[PDB]
Amino acid sequence: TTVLVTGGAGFIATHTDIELLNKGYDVISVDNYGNSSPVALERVEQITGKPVKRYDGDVRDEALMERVFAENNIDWVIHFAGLKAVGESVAKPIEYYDNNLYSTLVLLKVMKKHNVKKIIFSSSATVYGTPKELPITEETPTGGTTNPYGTSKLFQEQILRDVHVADPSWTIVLLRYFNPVGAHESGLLGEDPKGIPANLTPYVAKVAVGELKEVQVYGDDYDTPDGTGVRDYIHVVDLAKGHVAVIDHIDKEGVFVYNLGTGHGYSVLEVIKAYEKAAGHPIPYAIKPRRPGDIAACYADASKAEKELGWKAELTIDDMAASSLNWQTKNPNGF
Amino acid sequence: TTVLVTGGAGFIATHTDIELLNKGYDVISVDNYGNSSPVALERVEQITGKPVKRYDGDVRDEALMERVFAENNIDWVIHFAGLKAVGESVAKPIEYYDNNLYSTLVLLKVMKKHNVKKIIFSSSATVYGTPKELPITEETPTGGTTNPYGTSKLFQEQILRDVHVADPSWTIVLLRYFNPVGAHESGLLGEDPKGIPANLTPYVAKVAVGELKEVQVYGDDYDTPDGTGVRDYIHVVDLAKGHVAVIDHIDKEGVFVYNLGTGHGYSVLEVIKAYEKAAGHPIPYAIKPRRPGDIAACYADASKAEKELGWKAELTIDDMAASSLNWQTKNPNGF
Ligand SMILES: NC(=O)c1ccc[n+]([C@@H]2O[C@H](COP(=O)([O-])OP(=O)(O)OC[C@H]3O[C@@H](n4cnc5c(N)ncnc54)[C@H](O)[C@@H]3O)[C@@H](O)[C@H]2O)c1
Ligand SMILES: NC(=O)c1ccc[n+]([C@@H]2O[C@H](COP(=O)([O-])OP(=O)(O)OC[C@H]3O[C@@H](n4cnc5c(N)ncnc54)[C@H](O)[C@@H]3O)[C@@H](O)[C@H]2O)c1
Ligand SMILES: O=c1ccn([C@@H]2O[C@H](COP(=O)(O)OP(=O)(O)O)[C@@H](O)[C@H]2O)c(=O)[nH]1
Ligand SMILES: O=c1ccn([C@@H]2O[C@H](COP(=O)(O)OP(=O)(O)O)[C@@H](O)[C@H]2O)c(=O)[nH]1
Ligand SMILES: [Mg+2]
Ligand SMILES: [Mg+2]
Repeated sequence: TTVLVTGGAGFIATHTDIELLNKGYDVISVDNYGNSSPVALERVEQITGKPVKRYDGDVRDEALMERVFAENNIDWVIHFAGLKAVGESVAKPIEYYDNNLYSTLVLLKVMKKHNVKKIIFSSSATVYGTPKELPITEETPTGGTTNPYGTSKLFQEQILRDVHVADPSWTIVLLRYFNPVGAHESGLLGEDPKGIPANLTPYVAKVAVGELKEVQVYGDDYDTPDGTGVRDYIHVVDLAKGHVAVIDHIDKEGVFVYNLGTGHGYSVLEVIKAYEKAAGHPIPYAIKPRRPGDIAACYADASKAEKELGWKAELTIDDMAASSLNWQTKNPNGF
Repeated sequence: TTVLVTGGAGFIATHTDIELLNKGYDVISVDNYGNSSPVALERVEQITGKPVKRYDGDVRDEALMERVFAENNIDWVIHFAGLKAVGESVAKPIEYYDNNLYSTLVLLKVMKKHNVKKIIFSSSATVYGTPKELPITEETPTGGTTNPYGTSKLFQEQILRDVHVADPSWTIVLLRYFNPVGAHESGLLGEDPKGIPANLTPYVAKVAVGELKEVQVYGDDYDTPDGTGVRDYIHVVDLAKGHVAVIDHIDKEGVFVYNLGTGHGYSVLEVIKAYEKAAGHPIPYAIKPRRPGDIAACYADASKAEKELGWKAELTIDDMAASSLNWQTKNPNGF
């Protein structure tokens, strides 16, 4: 069973690549290294002892994607490729819509052309906007998205649903990730974006090891216990295993939706505290204005994935922080 | 004042081109002739005595669109280019999403690059799905779209809104057209799609003049007085004038939404009857199954456009049918 992983050098992909390779799947990566290093795929190979067939380029490049499908016999696709920062998306809507919508459209056109009809799409808790209920289930209504990133994910989910209307032999799996954090236990692979990290924990990790000065906490006036945002942090290794569970267990046509989270919500300040516990020292932080597009609180009821896929995310916030710091300590400038 | 009209050779565009040129605007067309003839632009020039600067190609072709903006000083863009059949869209979602979303994205990227920040977008009553209330106003909630065409229009409206969030110096005008019908009074220009017409009235016109055999009426079990679909038919010349009214009256930043309709709803059978009155003979029709994606009834309250733009569509269903038949009689195979 051969899996094409778009955005295959990124944070969640490389963890997923490991878990697929350890289960005996063959993995192919396409990535443009906009937010990742090719060295990450060398580290996947080192950890697993297994190859990742590497393609370098853009998923919007039809000729490149044609080559990928012509040269390989692909069973499944996991589509991670995308731009993913809520705040940046508000400032750069056309960059987000172009990259995110058109990568998906070029991919689907090539998949259809080759009769490859099994996809896992990397969706997001942001599709729920301001959550109609907490904890969020797969029955919680979607919409009211607050930012072009989240909007783009909901748009893509609808595109994919309409592919299955038009050709119900597809298997579409919409995985709504909450907030993945942490690093492979080896410390040889972890989160390493380009530029200043946009997500909270890679930033916090870098402040903890002295590579950045101060955690910027975006807003303390949300309707939450301490006023900072609340999120369902999930260990990236657990999230990676969730993808393997889909491919192990779903071998029929249909549209399948899962929330992938822990059901444990932590505030920004609580995250910092977990890191301070892992580091054994204070981690400087400052209260800053709200970041556009952020909502107050979102966390998952992941019952459905446990029943249907046999999967549960049980690594803890301390496992997340410790594994993150292990990676960052051993690799302070990343790859 | 120079107006770029994408899809500039199509049905509504060519009527609009006339009305702009008669008011002293300069017009530039980009079209790929997927659903139109270049001869239509010759007929615009003949009627007006004025030139249309013609570009042949795809709005998704960034190099072509760069040439258009580099070679011309554009004030306004009217973005008509799109695929527009509700039923076809259900069968061909990726064709629709690619053409419709990516044309809009390439256009916006080039417009931003050249600081051209005034757009009229061709939107649709389909964005309201099954209407929450009748008649529909601009306060009627959008969503619940039933088909990828309508979905694509609502998606594009959101993209455009997010452009204005990111750069509020834009002028975004979202015109939700109802159902345009008819032809310029000269009979030298009218609706001439490629292949079998997808819209009701060009099909009916062709049956009336003996070029098609039988009107296919899609469904007679809707919750309407006679069971067939009900729509707000608007004369294409009135609709064209509505575009000129926008450009004449809006010269400030912001997002402006208008429903463009008559407020008069007619069933499919009523449309056929108007054509039979115009033709002086029965026009054969058969009841067929529902077309996927169609809803029962939609018609507009266009108060807001009358107040804000000074515009009202008062040509009647008989004006529509007569002008259509005048065109089709004089041009039975179109252009
Ligand atoms: N908190 C999270 O990290 C989170 C939560 C929900 C969903 N997601 C989604 O999961 C996916 C992966 O997230 P991640 O944290 O691993 O981010 P990431 O930035 O590390 O991974 C994405 C990868 O895609 C690549 N890429 C982006 N656009 C591309 C294109 N057009 N062609 C080829 N390569 C492209 C990037 O270079 C990067 O390696 C994204 O779609 C993201 O929106 C992430
Ligand atoms: N009832 C209606 O006709 C109606 C109602 C609401 C909205 N609209 C919208 O108004 C617009 C015009 O409708 P119309 O009836 O004139 O249809 P049309 O098919 O006659 O006009 C559209 C034109 O766009 C061109 N085109 C399409 N994709 C293109 C691309 N990628 N690059 C360049 N050219 C392209 C076609 O060749 C055609 O000439 C469409 O966006 C449509 O969705 C139509
Ligand atoms: O540098 C940062 C990045 C994020 N956050 C906050 O931390 C949480 C998680 O944000 P992130 O960008 O990691 O993920 P998101 O929840 O937007 O997908 C949110 O409440 C953000 O407001 C923060 O305070 N500082
Ligand atoms: O050949 C046709 C085309 C359309 N219709 C019906 O006529 C109305 C207008 O359809 P059209 O495709 O012209 O426009 P739409 O309302 O979908 O934008 C709808 O109720 C359709 O079900 C029909 O019965 N026969
Ligand atoms: Mg091939
Ligand atoms: Mg230029």
